[PDB]
Amino acid sequence: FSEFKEFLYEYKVIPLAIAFIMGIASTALIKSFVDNIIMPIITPFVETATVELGPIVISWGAFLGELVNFIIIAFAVFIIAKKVLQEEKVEKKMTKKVGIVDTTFARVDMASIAIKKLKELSPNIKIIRKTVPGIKDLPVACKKLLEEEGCDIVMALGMPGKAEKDKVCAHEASLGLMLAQLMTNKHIIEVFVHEDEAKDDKELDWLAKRRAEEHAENVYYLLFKPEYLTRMAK
Amino acid sequence: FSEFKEFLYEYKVIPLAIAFIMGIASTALIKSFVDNIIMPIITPFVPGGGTALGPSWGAFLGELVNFIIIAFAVFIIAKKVLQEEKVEKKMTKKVGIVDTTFARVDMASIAIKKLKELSPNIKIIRKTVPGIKDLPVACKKLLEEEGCDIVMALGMPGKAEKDKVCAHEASLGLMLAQLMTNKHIIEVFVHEDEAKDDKELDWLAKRRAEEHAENVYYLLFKPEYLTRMAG
Amino acid sequence: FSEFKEFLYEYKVIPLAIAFIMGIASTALIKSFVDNIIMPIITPFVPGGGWETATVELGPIVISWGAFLGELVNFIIIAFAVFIIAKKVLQEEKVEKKMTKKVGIVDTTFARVDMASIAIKKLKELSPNIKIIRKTVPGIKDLPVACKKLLEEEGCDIVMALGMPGKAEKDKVCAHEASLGLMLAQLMTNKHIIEVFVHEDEAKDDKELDWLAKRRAEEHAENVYYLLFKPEYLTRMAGKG
Amino acid sequence: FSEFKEFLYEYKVIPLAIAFIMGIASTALIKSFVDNIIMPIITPFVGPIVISWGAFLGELVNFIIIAFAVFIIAKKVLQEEKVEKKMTKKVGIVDTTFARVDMASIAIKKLKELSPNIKIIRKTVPGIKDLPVACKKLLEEEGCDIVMALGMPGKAEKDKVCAHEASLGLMLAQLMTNKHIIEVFVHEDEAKDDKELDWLAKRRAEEHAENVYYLLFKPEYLTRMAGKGLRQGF
Amino acid sequence: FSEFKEFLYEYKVIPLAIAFIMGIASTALIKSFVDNIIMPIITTVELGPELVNFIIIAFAVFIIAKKVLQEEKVEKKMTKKVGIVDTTFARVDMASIAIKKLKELSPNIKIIRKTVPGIKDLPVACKKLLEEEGCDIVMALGMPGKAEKDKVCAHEASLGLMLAQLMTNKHIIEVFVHEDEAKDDKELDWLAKRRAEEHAENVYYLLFKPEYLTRMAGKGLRQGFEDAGP
Ligand SMILES: CCCCCCCCCO[C@@H]1O[C@H](CO)[C@@H](O)[C@H](O)[C@H]1O
Repeated sequence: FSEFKEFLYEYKVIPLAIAFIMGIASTALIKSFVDNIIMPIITPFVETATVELGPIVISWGAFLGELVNFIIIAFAVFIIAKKVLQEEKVEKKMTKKVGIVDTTFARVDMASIAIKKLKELSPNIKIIRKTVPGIKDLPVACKKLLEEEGCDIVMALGMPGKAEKDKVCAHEASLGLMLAQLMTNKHIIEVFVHEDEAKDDKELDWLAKRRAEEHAENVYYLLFKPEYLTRMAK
Repeated sequence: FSEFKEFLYEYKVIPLAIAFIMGIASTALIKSFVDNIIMPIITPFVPGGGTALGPSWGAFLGELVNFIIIAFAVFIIAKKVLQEEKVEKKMTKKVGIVDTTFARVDMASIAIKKLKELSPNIKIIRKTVPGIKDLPVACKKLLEEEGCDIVMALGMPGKAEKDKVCAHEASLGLMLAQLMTNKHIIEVFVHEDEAKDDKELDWLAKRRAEEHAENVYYLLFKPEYLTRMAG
Repeated sequence: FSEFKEFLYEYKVIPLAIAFIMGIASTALIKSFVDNIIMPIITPFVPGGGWETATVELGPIVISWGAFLGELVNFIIIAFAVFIIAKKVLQEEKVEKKMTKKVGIVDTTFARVDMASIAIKKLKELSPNIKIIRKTVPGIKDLPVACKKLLEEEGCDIVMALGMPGKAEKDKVCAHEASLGLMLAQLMTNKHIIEVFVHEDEAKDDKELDWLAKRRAEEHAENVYYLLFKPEYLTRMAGKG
Repeated sequence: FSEFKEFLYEYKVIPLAIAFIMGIASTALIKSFVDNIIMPIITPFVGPIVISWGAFLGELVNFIIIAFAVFIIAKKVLQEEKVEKKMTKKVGIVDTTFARVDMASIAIKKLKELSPNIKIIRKTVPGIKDLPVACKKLLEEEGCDIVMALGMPGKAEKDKVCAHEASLGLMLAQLMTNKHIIEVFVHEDEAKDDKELDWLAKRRAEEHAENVYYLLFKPEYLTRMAGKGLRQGF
Repeated sequence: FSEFKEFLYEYKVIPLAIAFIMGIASTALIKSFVDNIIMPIITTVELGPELVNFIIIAFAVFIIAKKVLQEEKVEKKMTKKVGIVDTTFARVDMASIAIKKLKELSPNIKIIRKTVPGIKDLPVACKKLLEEEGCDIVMALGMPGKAEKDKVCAHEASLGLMLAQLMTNKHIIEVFVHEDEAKDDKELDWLAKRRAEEHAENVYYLLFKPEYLTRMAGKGLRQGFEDAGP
């Protein structure tokens, strides 16, 4: 019996049942709105037709009549459909939550340097953070967010390594990044910063955080002010 | 209570309630289209006339056949409708062009010029992004939400024996996006290791931008052209 | 009006409404086949035996099944009859439809010598019941989407990748890049896709290359055919042919 | 007749027959809950300038009210649905046979260690070029709310391809389902002798086993570790 | 008219229609088994101060589902089809060496071959088998080409092979056997099949025998030239 609770969950039998009951309840519902409003009032009172075919066309005539009846039934339905549409196009637009994703592996915490330049430009940016150990483990992560919490765009916060060989990891992670993106439309902002881009510790420090902002920057534009970059089109 | 408004939204209880009820209206409708038309009169056709002791399968057989015709006729009608729709793909919808904030020479225009010319009937849309490495989730957005049945990929690569990865990196996301949804996004790359000075680069850049757009027209309306070109 | 009509489009509600109605037609349809043909014929208990009066007697009271069995077994008989017809129909469906049309051969705008024809020739020869669709493209880095559609939005149970890569130790990348698409292509859908690459480094002059290009397309087509029909040929061919 | 068994299998007519019947049982269930609980108390005892009018409208509101009941019931069923015992859960580790050091246990130790209620699950395979379908399955057909990439690399300038290859798929596998597949690679070109490799190995084995624990329950930790240090390894 | 027979197929309208009707049949049946059959013989706390009744009946149905699941589980188990795919570009038939060793480790492994001509192709095929026949695994016994340029192919194919697996929960045993691992013909030949069998070997295991591999652990097992210890 203690294995039984597994089928309900993996299969989630409850979710389907409910969703339809609102199907039946949610549709039987929208119906009387047209059945008991929309129609009797917006249709009462309102062809002169004799012709050249028959009577097997009287079949055609009967057909025409039926069509008209349906139309009375059906165009009302169409109208109701239209009415529903207007609400759905109503909602909220571009004043959303941007989440930023980070590395324990990397050296120079850049979660802030950006979180700042961004909250600044716009206070109403409910931010969300999540961290992973490996440069190569942000992906699942960033998506999860893009998939389960608006996170309507994100930043790739972290640093790569040294030596000729570790060049692979960047390529590799990035492929999966682009992918995460494509698996769901929403640019995940790659915030990469290779270490071989300095000559000491201090030099690199500046380089990261400075960068870490310029992007939290473009985040704004690709969020609320498109034209700008449009203009920044060298 | 201010919590309930959340369930209704996440699950979208309305989107289903509508779509299903529409079905009944949308099915009941077309039904009489045959129940009361193509049947009551197209009937004097094919009694058919005259397979496998004590014996009503037949009279029923005829009825079954009629129903098949009505069903088969419905299928035919559906096919016709599809074709009609598909004529809509004889008629056009539009180009799409995506641009960088990383580029050094704005192709965008050089291109848009050679596109409205060869064909005025082309309602262009522009959308930009910062990094080479992004184009895709965008390239895909247009193509996923807005028509744009083709899209020029406007961008410029970098230098150094090390920034050749970007090209490889991005190109894949491209075909990916491509193969994500049947749309030929022409990669409009222009590496910076293809010159000696500034002016030289410039000419090379915009010049190409056209050659592709050039083709963009072709892939659109004039396949044969490319056809003969082969090879 | 117009706006609404646009609204109607895009989502493809029509698809549902059609298929939806269709089920009703299709269902009510096959039913008639049983309600009046398969069943009003299949109903003597006989022949066949082995029903049960497994000492129905004083229990004091164990029964529930006998009646149920009778009624049930009676419904099973009807369901069972229906099932058989379905299988028969399926059998007919399989065995009948070798009627087949379409190969599909996509080409370059990049390449220097037209293969397509070289390949097309041998193809219809190997069998003239092949419906060929040629469709070209400009950059070698394109075919993918294309081949894809040919395999998705038309039958083309296969296709040829007649194409031509470039020179220089740098344009080697393209081949790689493209091949992948090709796979993604292939992998996106269960239709093999010969890759008709040839690189331009495989020679010392113009004429040499020319022979080489066409020579292959043919070879390929060759397999196309078996690959379409003659799996047995190749079956043996392992180990160098 | 020995051919019939095929149809029943290929189309799986049983699964539907069950799920379908289940729906009826599952729906009537949720119904009685409203029809007989949420309503028979939670809601009881609580001229026109006319035309078609005031009986029409009045019936419209009643018909609307019934929908509210249904909505309430739906809410109730959703609510009962718990966030209970999420996090706890099962780990599971995958291993190699193309490998040279059994890391498997190394981490296994550190793990049950920091937390005893972590039923672990093992399974293995031949080379590196495979693990994927494995991990996937696990992460897919059992909880394994994450898992590790326990496996060994290789040495010649050519076998480098292996990591690249497998991994691209790790990321896919991960992408393909929102779970962390912790990559536990240990390149053999990171040593000068046998014993040397050995340590670096099992040592690294614990270094992420550790991160599993955090990533499972301890999130804030990695948060804070943030930008600072921790290259899980040498 | 000669165009419609296409639609019925691409969509396979009938298979559904059938399955659909069967559902009603398949369901109504089991019903009588409970409505009519299991029930008529049969007949949490507090606050002083029908839903339970409904739940009782509902509960009863639930059990039936698990019984049915068990029943389904009884008819066939981890004892079937392999179905190897092989090369045509190949320099030596690998298929036989493992096909042999396979039937050995046990006869209950209906083998189902097939081949193709270019090394890159397989993927689709390999996929196809896994998907449209219960090849609950498969090999691929490839072979690559020479020169320091063709190496690309192996990568290319493999990643696809890789998705192949990824698209479907079934172990693809790539079997790549490069030709830069020899000095002459005969040498390579050996390396070749030899390796083939070894993989077959694991294949017996990966299917039924999982403990075997478990123990191997980090211990040696380096299929190839000369098994390299732990
Ligand atoms: C997309 C929204 C759907 C919500 C869930 C209800 C699914 C509607 C499917 O209809 C069913 O389709 C079958 C296929 O033809 C028919 O056999 C059957 O008669 C019909 O009932």
